[PDB]
Parts: sequence; structure tokens; C-alpha cells
Amino acid sequence: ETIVLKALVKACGEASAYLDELRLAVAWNRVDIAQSELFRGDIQWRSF
Amino acid sequence: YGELDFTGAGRHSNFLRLSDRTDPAAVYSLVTRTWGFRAPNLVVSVLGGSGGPVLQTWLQDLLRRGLVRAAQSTGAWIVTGGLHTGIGRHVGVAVRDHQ
Repeated sequence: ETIVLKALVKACGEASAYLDELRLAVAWNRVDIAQSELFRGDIQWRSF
Repeated sequence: YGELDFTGAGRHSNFLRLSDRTDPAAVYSLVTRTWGFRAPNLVVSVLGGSGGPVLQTWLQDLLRRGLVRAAQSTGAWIVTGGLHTGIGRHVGVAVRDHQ
């Protein structure tokens, strides 16, 4: 479920309506992904 | 050029500007009496900046649930820089993580 997540960011990575990796976990309605994405994994989240 | 003091609280944090030579005591009394948090049970002052990038994971985990764990257990206010780039970034990562 994170590898599926991993492939989409490489796909969106700079044209296709920036999928942002965390906006996606909201749309899947899966909370445990959204925490570990934001708590860990080179935490460099900007404003937008 | 040590004229006066000209700031107050804001942002709900409680900041102020002062000079070097001012006071040992009238700072800490203005921590404890006015807008009093508590008297601490210790203080861990943290010093030592990175070169700019992220620290190591286990130093991050040393601050994540090794240090701030010891903060919430014992009062224990941490005295750091405050900038979002020094060690105060990485300590600020740990506080925002642990709460």
C-alpha cells in the first residue's frame, strides 16, 4: 500500500497536477499512511 | 545604545527582546511569576548545529523519544536557539513530533 503510493509519486514527479503524496493519502481515507508520511520520510513539507 | 525594551508576547508563546547585561533574575522571575509556566525540575540546554541538512536518524530519535520523553516526564524546559535552521529546527521537529 506504500509501494503503490511509491509508484504514483515517481509518476507525478513535474506536470500532472501535483499529487503531493499526502493529498493522496487523504483521498484514500487511510490515516496510518498520512501520519508516517508526515512524521517520517525526509520531513520537508512546505506551505502549499 | 542600551535604551529600553520594546516587545511582548505574540504568535500562544511569550517572547521579548533584551540586552546582554540585563538581569539573571528579572528574566526568570518574568518567566515564573508573570506568564508563569512552572519552576522546572531540570533544564536541558541543547547546543550544536548541523551543517544545514537533516541530522542522523538515531540522533533524531534521540530527540524524538529520548529527550522530549524526558521533558514531559519531568517538566524540564529545553533551552535552544529558536531559529528554524540550527539545532532548534531539529529540536523543534522533536517537540512537534512528540506532542
